[PDB]
Amino acid sequence: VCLFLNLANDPTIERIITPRLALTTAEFLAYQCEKHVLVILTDMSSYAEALREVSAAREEVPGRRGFPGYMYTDLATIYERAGRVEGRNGSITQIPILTMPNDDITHPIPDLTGYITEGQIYVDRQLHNRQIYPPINVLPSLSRLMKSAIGEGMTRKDHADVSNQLYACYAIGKDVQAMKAVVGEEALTSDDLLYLEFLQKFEKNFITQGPYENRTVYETLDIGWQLLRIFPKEMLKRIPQSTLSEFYPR
Amino acid sequence: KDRIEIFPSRMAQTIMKARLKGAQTGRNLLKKKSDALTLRFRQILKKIIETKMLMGEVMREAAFSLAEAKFTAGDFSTTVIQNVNKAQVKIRAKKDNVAGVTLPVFEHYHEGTDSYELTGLARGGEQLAKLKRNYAKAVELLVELASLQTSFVTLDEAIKITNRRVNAIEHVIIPRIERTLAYIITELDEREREEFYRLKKIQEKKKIIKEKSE
Amino acid sequence: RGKLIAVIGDEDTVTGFLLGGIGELNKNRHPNFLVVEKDTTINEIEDTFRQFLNRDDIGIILINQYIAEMVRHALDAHQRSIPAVLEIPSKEHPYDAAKDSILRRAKGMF
Amino acid sequence: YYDKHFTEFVPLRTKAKEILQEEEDLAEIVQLVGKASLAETDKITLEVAKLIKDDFLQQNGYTPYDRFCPFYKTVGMLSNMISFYDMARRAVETTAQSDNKITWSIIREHMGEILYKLSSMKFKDPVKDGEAKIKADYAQLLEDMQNAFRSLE
Amino acid sequence: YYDKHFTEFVPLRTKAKEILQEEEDLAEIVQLVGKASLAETDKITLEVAKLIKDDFLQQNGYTPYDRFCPFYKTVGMLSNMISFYDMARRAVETTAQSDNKITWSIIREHMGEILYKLSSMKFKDPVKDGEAKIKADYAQLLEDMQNAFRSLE
Repeated sequence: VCLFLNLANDPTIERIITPRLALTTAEFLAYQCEKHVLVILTDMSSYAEALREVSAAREEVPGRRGFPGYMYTDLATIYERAGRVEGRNGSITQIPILTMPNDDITHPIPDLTGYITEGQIYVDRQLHNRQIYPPINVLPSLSRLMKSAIGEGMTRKDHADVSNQLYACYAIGKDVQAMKAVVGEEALTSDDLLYLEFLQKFEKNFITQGPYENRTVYETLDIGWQLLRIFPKEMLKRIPQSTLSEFYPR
Repeated sequence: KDRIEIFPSRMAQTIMKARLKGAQTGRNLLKKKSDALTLRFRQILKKIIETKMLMGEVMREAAFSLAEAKFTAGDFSTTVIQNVNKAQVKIRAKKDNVAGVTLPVFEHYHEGTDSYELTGLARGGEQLAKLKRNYAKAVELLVELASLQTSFVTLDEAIKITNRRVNAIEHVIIPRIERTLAYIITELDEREREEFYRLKKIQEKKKIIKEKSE
Repeated sequence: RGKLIAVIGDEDTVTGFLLGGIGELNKNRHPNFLVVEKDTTINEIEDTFRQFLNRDDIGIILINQYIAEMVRHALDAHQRSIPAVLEIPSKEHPYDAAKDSILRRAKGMF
Repeated sequence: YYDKHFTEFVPLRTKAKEILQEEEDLAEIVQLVGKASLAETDKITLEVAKLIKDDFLQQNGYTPYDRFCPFYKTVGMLSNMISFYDMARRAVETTAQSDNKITWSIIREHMGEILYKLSSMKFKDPVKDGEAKIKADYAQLLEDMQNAFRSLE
Repeated sequence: YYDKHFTEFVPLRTKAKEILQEEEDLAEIVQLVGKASLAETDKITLEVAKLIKDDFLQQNGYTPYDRFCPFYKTVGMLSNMISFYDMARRAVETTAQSDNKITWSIIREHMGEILYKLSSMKFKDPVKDGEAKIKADYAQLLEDMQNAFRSLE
């Protein structure tokens, strides 16, 4: 790990170069030394605030919601210094982390960021108040590149199938839970109860992890199957029969 | 009317967005209530259609059986009508918690008090016994029949009331919230512009003052 | 215990049900039924129907279809749930179908 | 600190947060459906959460009893209210799908004086009354609740 | 001024405002309910309020009869509209608890000619028909209404 700390009481201009130094290092390590670098930029919202201060120092007229008119290209300047390059075995990835002012995803900071990034993780509040860690809500999250990240030769054959089925099962379980609140437990059928059981055990076993348990991709998929084997084969509509026959039993 | 008439502000944006989310959630939860009531209604519709038809056929058999009892006994109806004191069958009220709405249903209750023993006319006891059984069946069907009908009427009112509320959210309340929110957003951008104008002129006036000093 | 079933109908209809074990006298010696003969008038049927609606111990009332036609205004005028009223075919009148409350409530049924 | 001195606070804190959040979600639907359909556990959450909101999270800071509530007392109050929650939840879920089904209404009628005592805990008045006694008094409430459910089950 | 020259104007002005405000208070909820929960006294407000809105508050300024509305005519025709309101509201208030309630549908069919005449009251052409004819016409309609209620109630 190469760690850069720019403190809240440190010079606000230094906060602007900090992510530039982090990426400058990442580019050296990744592309010149043939290795894969994960770059984590924490509290880009604090960067954006420092950037607005620099704009004021230049006596520039503020743009939308007080931010510089060039905030778009400035964020792209940082964000896009990543990815793979031809002829070299290194790479840079990024996980920018952004605080949503007033918890409004419409705010220019998460809006201008998301508009030029590929999907989102999206951490919720309800999951936190329910004392679930990590508090990540899988329904509003998206990784547009997951289709290329996973599959035979990269993770496991069934990766894509387990993900798609779990997503549908969780979304349905939430839908059944909403129904339960209206009609009661006795008004539910057997399939609805399976989706309710999945929802409760999915969050408790699959999503809830703890900060010191490291679950590799293969254990994560195996845990997924433990949740999927709640259902009989006929209800797992999004998993091809070939995948079920190999992985479903046992 | 067209808007909730909340003065444009960032505070209004937060309230309207939360209000919109609430209205949308209520719409979906009430829609689920309606769907649950509709399924039971439709299942109850089929049950009532099966019952009413059967009731006809059962009365056809009971009426014939009565004629048979009459053939043997002669005029037993007079004794039965005059000599009445206690019932063997009574009906208990039960509640059917079909959803948030609770519907009244009747339930057959076989209280057990013995019926009149009649062998006085031609001793036609076997025909009277078959006749009792034929009507006993009719009584149980009719109880179910009413019970289904009462729960059904209460549910049909429940469906129309729930659907009317859902329709109002969709056609009256949300459109109005969305118009209010769009109004707020537009007016706030208008305020941003006039602030931009003033700040730009301030920057230009400062540059003009600086030129004069040179 | 809870509720009794009252019957307003012809001689055979009432007799059959009474043998069916349904129907009894109240503590005031009133009967929860009426036998409707050719000499029975409209006021007697209507007043009886109303009183059954005014009794808290009755509820389901069983009436012959031809009778419901005679005092039809009273059966549509009162819309509640205690007085669930079922209309049945008499020994000679044919099977009911038309003017049935349920067939009217539901526009998807025969 | 909490695990060193108390060992009980951290897990009580976790459960307290779960109950308050569960109540908000149940409140959203109850305002819509009027409690027409609730699980027995859901009814307990709503009523214990009201116990918490009114008799734990609410205090008159101008009274001798609530001018300052010492931490040992704050955790004492929460410990008993959650202990009630777990015992009430166990009783209704343990006897569920059986003959002698226990519900909250049955619990309130069986051990109603327990809720009276729980709602009165804010009044033990520290400094006027002693620390050792207040802790002993809260222990008595826990013992009474435990015996109340034993006789109910 | 009004007390010196008219007297009747002020209580009529107040009643008219109360009717219009009550109608607005109802319209807000009626749009959502569908006119299902309305009492007979409320339907009278809603329909008389319509009477006021369509015939009293609006006028076509490019006609020989609405080009000018002398004040005495405005208060004259308002008196009749309010007098109808009071007679219709009393008619139901004194009968709703009896063995025959005068609902809107009964008064509407019995007095349908009055409701049309009330709407025609604007078409008086003060230039062709002077004060004497307008007052006599308005007075006659008031008597006609009063007689209709006597035969109705």
